[PDB]
Amino acid sequence: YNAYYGLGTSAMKLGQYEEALLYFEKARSINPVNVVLICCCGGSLEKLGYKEKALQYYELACHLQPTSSLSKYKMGQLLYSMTRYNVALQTFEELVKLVPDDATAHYLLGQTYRIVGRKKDAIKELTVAMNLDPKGNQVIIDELQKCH
Amino acid sequence: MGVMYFKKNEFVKAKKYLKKALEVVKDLDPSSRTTISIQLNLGHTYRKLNENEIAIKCFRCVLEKNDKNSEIHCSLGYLYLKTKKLQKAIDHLHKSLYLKPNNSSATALLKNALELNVTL
Amino acid sequence: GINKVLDHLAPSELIKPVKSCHNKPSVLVLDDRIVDAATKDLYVNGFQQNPTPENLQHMFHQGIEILDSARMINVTHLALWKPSSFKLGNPVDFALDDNYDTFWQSDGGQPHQLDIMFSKRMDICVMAIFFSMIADESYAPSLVKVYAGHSPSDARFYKMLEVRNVNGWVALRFLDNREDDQLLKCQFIRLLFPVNHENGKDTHLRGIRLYVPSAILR
Amino acid sequence: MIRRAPTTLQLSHDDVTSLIDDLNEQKLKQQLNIE
Repeated sequence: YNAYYGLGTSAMKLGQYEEALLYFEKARSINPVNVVLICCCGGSLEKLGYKEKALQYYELACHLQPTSSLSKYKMGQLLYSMTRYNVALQTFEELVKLVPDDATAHYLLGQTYRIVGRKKDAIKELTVAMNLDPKGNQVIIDELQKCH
Repeated sequence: MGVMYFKKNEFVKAKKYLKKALEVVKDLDPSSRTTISIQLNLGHTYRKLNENEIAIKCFRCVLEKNDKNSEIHCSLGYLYLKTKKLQKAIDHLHKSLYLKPNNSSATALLKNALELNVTL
Repeated sequence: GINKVLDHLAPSELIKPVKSCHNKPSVLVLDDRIVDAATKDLYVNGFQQNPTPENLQHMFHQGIEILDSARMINVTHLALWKPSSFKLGNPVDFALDDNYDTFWQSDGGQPHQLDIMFSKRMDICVMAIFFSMIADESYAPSLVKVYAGHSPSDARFYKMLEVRNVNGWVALRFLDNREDDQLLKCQFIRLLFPVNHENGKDTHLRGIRLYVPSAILR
Repeated sequence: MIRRAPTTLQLSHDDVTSLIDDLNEQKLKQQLNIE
């Protein structure tokens, strides 16, 4: 299955999304129990345009592994793309509970809070993000100005 | 005679002459690059005769006597993909790719076999 | 319809306003001591004693990152290059390697030529050159003329660049040729370095780049 | 005497292309049937 995953990634980086998906389904078939393979297959599917099937595969992945940071990250990104922020809120809440020391989680959590409209939550999370890391603070500064 | 009747698009008599050739050489000398040609040509006639089982058997036998043969593995992939034995088809095709990476038809064959397997 | 499309193809009286061009070749100012909005657009590293070479390397890397930070496509490796002459020490690879330490050097006639041949019609938008006045004063490029064309046959003058003190990346976007597109559409670009600073002989080229628009298992 | 090496049949490109094509319409057959 490592060769199948590599073929899928090699097809993915060149833009042949359908060929990459063809490789990823075989990689999943070889080893049904996986998380990163399922996430990559769902990403390929949403690249094709099948958002519902990608959601179903992601749900199967999270059911198989209830503790998977990357699967929840992709859940949140897809729900943000699909304007499903009502459940995306709890997805990022659980994610930031899982990872407390990563500034990227705070950034996305504060951004989602601002999109919902909780100004206090947005400013608190963005302040935490500036305190944790100044490397990506340029986007954080703009997020403050827009929220304020 | 079998090869030339094959080339003349008259397969039925080519098979009988090649069958006679196989039965003459069957008892003696399995090795020495003669029986190899006999089974390969006979298997080719079956694959062109549209009867596949004995062709697969003969190709398996000659493969047992000689493993480094890209054409043999390509023919095995052909015959296995003609039937629905996709796993043997892809295995023998990957073996052919391993023996010779730059095969023209083999790449398209692998693509088609993989697509059929995924859709299955 | 036939007559009107010919008129659109060949506007006789519509185009020519007065026919009073001045015809002198326009000159671009490259100095980095004056702060202006237009110069900041074309000069990236920012206006500033002479920095030490390690500071030059640092600011070289930061300029590369800043230029690549924006939404861009790099096609520097998607074209054929043929300089006027080598010197057998360093080909143009060290010019295109995005490394300050390594560089390309020509050796031959005084009007040095650098040829950029394209394979397909690519619309270049930002032209990037790195200069080092203090690090390479002997071989510093003092006078630059950038040409344009669809072929070696129809190469024509586009712009002038006079160098006084530029120790950093230089961004050169093109707007005079096409105001609507704000980019250049050619297949043939050649550069000339007819003279160097303090009456130099040869010329290096620290950096060069071309800009166009458009977790795992081991 | 020097016996000639017997000639060996070769798997041509044309017949394998014909078979791969036939397989493509073969898989294309039931995809609309499934729909």
